[PDB]
Amino acid sequence: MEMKAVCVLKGQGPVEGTIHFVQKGSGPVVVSGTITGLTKGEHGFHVHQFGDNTQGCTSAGPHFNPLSKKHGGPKDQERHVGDLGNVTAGKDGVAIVSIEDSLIALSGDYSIIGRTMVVHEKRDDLGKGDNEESTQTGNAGSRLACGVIGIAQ
Amino acid sequence: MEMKAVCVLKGQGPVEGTIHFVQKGSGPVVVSGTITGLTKGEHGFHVHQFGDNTQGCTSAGPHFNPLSKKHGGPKDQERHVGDLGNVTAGKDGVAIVSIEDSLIALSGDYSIIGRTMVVHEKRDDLGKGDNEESTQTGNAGSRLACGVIGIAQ
Ligand SMILES: [Cu+2]
Ligand SMILES: [Cu+2]
Ligand SMILES: [Zn+2]
Ligand SMILES: [Zn+2]
Repeated sequence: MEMKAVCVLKGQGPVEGTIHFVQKGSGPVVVSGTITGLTKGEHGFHVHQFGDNTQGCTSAGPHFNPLSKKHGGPKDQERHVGDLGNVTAGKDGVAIVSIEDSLIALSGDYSIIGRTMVVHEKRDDLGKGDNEESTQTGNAGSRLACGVIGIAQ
Repeated sequence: MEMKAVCVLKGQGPVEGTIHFVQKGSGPVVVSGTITGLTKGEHGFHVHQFGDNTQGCTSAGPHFNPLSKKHGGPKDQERHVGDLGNVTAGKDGVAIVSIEDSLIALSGDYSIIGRTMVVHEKRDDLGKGDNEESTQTGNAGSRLACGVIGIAQ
């Protein structure tokens, strides 16, 4: 019934964090946790396809996209399953993560278990930037920290 | 039909490694990769229940054991699903991992995706030691390095 997961974000720089996930049956996934070391403002935050840290965050591949859609914000019909929009860091570099999402899951075809969470250098423009890169990544830029999403007690 | 997984092992000390997994249909899981920084000799090697690195390797919990059995070697009827026996390092501290196992899986109820691989301080006694500890851990001792098992391309 109740499924839990966890993700420790690490990178080459100062950004680090711990993300928690909970899903009750086929309900929304509730995403919580804290990221530190960020620049003030909005940072893209997505599930990427592969739980592969062999080349740091690069080997996580693109956004998780089992329905073969273009990039959007989490409220858009046209989005990747992994598209969880932006987290916001305050003056102190701390982002408090508080997201509910209906497309990701912790079981079945939409499961993010064994995939990667990434937090980016720049704001995700939610697919509205009017260049091709917007339709793939939201122009969120480099991957500051990432972690493989694991099963939690 | 074909599933691939990967696991990057890290710890507090010098031990590191990369583990690859492949499962074609309901063939066995073929486990490969390299572990470095080990003392010469045998080191226990298991799937632990939780993909939780919030407290290093400690938070991975016990050996993955959905059938509530006693610890064993991979050839024993009585084993944990996660029991993959020992890997061996020579004088260079390098273990070349080469294992085939039919109880672990990369999908379904016995999936190890999102769980943790651990490499240990000591030899796994394969549950043959005459004490309670053998029946839980194989007397494999401390957890030198671990990582969350992720979905690979
Ligand atoms: Cu991303
Ligand atoms: Cu172990
Ligand atoms: Zn996207
Ligand atoms: Zn065991």
